[PDB]
Amino acid sequence: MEIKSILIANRGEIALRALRTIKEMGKKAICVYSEADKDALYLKYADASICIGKARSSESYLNIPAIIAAAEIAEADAIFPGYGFLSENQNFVEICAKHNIKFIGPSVEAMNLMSDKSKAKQVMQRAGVPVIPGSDGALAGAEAAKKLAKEIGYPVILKAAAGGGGRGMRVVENEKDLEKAYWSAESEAMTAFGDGTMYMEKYIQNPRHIEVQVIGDSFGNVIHVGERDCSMQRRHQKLIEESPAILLDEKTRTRLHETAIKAAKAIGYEGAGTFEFLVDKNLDFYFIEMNTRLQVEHCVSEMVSGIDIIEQMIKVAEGYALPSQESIKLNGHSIECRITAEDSKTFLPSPGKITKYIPPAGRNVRMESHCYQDYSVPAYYDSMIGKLVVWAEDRNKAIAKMKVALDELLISGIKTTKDFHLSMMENPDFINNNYDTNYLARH
Amino acid sequence: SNAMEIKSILIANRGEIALRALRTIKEMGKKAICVYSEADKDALYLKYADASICIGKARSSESYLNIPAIIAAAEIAEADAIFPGYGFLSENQNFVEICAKHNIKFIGPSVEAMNLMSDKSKAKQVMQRAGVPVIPGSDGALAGAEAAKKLAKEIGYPVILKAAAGGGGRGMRVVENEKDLEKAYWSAESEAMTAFGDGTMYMEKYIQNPRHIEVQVIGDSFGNVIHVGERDCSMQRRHQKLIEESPAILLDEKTRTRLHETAIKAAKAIGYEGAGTFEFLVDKNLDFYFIEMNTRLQVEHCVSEMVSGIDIIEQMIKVAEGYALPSQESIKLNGHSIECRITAEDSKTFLPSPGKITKYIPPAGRNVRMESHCYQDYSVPAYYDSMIGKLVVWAEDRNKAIAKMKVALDELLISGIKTTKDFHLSMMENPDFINNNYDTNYLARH
Ligand SMILES: Nc1ncnc2c1ncn2[C@@H]1O[C@H](COP(=O)(O)OP(=O)(O)NP(=O)(O)O)[C@@H](O)[C@H]1O
Ligand SMILES: Nc1ncnc2c1ncn2[C@@H]1O[C@H](COP(=O)(O)OP(=O)(O)NP(=O)(O)O)[C@@H](O)[C@H]1O
Ligand SMILES: C[As](C)(=O)[O-]
Ligand SMILES: C[As](C)(=O)[O-]
Ligand SMILES: [Ca+2]
Ligand SMILES: [Ca+2]
Ligand SMILES: [Ca+2]
Ligand SMILES: [Ca+2]
Repeated sequence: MEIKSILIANRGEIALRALRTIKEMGKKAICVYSEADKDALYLKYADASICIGKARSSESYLNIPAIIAAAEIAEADAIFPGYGFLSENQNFVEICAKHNIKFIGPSVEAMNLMSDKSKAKQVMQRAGVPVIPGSDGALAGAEAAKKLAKEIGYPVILKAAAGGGGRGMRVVENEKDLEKAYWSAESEAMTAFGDGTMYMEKYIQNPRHIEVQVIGDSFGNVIHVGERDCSMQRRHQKLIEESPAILLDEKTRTRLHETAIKAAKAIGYEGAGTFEFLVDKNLDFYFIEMNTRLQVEHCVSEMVSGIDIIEQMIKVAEGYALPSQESIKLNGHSIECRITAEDSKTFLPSPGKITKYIPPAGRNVRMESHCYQDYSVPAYYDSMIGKLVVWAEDRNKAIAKMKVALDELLISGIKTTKDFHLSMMENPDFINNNYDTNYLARH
Repeated sequence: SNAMEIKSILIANRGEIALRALRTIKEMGKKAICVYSEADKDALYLKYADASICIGKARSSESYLNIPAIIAAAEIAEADAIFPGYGFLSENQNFVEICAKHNIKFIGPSVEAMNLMSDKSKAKQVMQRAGVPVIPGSDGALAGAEAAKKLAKEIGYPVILKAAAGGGGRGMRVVENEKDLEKAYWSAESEAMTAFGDGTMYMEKYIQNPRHIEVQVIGDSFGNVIHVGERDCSMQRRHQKLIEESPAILLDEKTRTRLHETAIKAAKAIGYEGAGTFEFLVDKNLDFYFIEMNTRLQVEHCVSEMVSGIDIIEQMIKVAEGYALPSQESIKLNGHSIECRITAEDSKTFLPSPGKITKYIPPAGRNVRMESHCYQDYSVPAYYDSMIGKLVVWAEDRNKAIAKMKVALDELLISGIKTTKDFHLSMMENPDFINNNYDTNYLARH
């Protein structure tokens, strides 16, 4: 069921990333833009570009009728959602199907199983996947939370079932703080996502965050493309990602891959997706959630595996079979550094016009960016400049390679996190892999 | 070996190769020292260097060819080794000996091995004694115009006259008939005198519609020699390379295996240390013949890097420090790689287009390498070297690499000067290229 033309329902670096793969496969790449993004670089490269609305950028790109009408006028027979925006919108996936447009991504059934994080955990217990101890499904309210927290033991973390981007979570150390924390997370979740359902889990001290990339196809096969360590986090936001996660010994790594493949087959998962785990000092691992879409840091997995994940997403959507797991060879080490237009100490946005742009290059350096000299970055809305990705034979060489690349990135007119990443590459804790999700919080 | 450890390297070169060398040197943790003439003060790699020495007056590319200035730069910067790149001093035997005199490691082969292969007519003789096939021709240099006449009849027309000290494609004349021979001999002999100070000519049979295939080798100080596969560089304009690729799909595995073993045998026969390239021509029956060896890194090395996973310059440096190369068995050749040379010349006429680059946006993406030192606002002196950069892609097979080249080329946006981008885009769409029906003369009959 060949796809001939694909509309990219997204913007920024992922639009350009997708465009490149789409055009290499000989398919047509259709782009959309709000009036704010009319200077976007990939608009120059696309087979057609459709203006989909007002520069309330967040808005227009979420305007389902506009995206649909663009697919139809442009005669796209498929939509690639990327990440953010409409990629996890169940209503969009259904609507696409009603217009006989192929959503590249999983079925609504699977997306629905994992969309509420407390239920997702129950679905995983049924599949025999380890989860953090906590509430069994959602909390009835602040008084069920008090009861539960005493049984589990403090500290605990309250989490929004409908939560994302680290919003709607509160770590609670003593019972005397609980009620306040509950209602603070409830309010934030209510306003942010329209759903204030909370669940509770044990708060793991200094966990490593480790995720497994899978892709599933229409025949029930599911492969893994290795695991990524995303522990270097500021305020629960990922700054630096790596594959493989060297913390893991071979045996644990195999357990984790197998666990993730099993979870995917259990829910009928098709397309690209990621299972996130927390790993404690025991090297015990716990499922915390599944992302039902491609993620920002997928490039790290591409450089160790030699797979084009977006190409596989497209082939799976066309009815093709994935390659055998035995053909996937993971090699060497890959690091990604997110370059954003923020001050490297405060992480406060730094919008403005780029007056000089000289991106790094070289063997096994991949700068994923839609930016260029004279481009204006609207940092309030997407401070992302680009992802700097390197690959080497081992971790030390990847770190040395990343530092040379970062040094070669020349950007004027705005501040960037470049200096944050450079000082991280030189930080003995980073070099020695002695850190965790709260490392930045205590430095 | 630990006493032979290199801490600091001076790059006696300019342009894209200075930048390419700089990156590898700094990733290894050694100091990269750059040099520049006054016309190159705006060069991008001078901002990335640990130190930069101005070595003289621009106009004369002489400053890069000024040995005292280069040695003085190395000594003021406390460089313990010099990386020569290609062109310039990379094949200057006197500069090599001078380096050893000042206790500076020259990253490249010994003066002996370089001397053995430097006269192209004598090199063929060395290859024959090593049991390497060569093209029938003169046995050493021709005595002169009359010896050429007699010999061309023996070996049969057409023949090609070649300057023993030749390079760049200068000092060569194809001769199809005896009537043209004498005039051709003198035209080439005098060009060769002007260009090289040596007029020595040799002769070989002119292969019709040849494919140009070369093998990349690296040798170490232990006598180990590895290959990094072979490259097809057949798409030439006036004997100049424009597009290179690896592997050469023209070949079957048995011929590929024989060509690899021949290159390995040749390098051992001459005790070759460092990166080097063996050049062959391949005729209609898939027989191959040595035409020359390049005792240095070449421009198109990146193609072999992408199919093999080897940083060739990194290996060069390890070799200079006394390390052993990896085993042949550990070298895995995979997929397919293509390189397009982007130059500041009109895509139709190939006439230089000097000027300021007012817009520069390079391609990128998975398995795409733009090797370039240019940037927006840079001025390209195309009269002096018109290289903007090399665009190199890799993919799982040839057709996929060609489709990737087209997308990468489409995304290369340059303004203010003309480039060969359109030449390359039209080659990627040319059915003869896709079908692998071309040769060194294809562009000439089109
Ligand atoms: N039970 C836990 N114990 C310790 N740390 C946790 C726990 N749960 C979450 N965290 C931390 O909070 C981060 C994010 O949690 P997560 O469940 O992924 O929420 P989120 O808001 O969906 N994340 P995201 O939308 O992808 O940015 C994790 O990466 C951990 O660093
Ligand atoms: N015997 C031959 N028969 C047919 N073509 C030949 C022959 N010898 C050389 N050529 C052609 O001329 C090109 C260059 O020959 P070469 O001997 O490498 O001279 P050159 O000036 O040293 N090369 P270079 O300096 O590296 O650009 C070859 O690639 C062939 O296209
Ligand atoms: C993005 As959600 C917490 O509704 O799966
Ligand atoms: C001196 As020579 C013909 O080997 O470049
Ligand atoms: Ca999430
Ligand atoms: Ca998460
Ligand atoms: Ca030559
Ligand atoms: Ca040659």
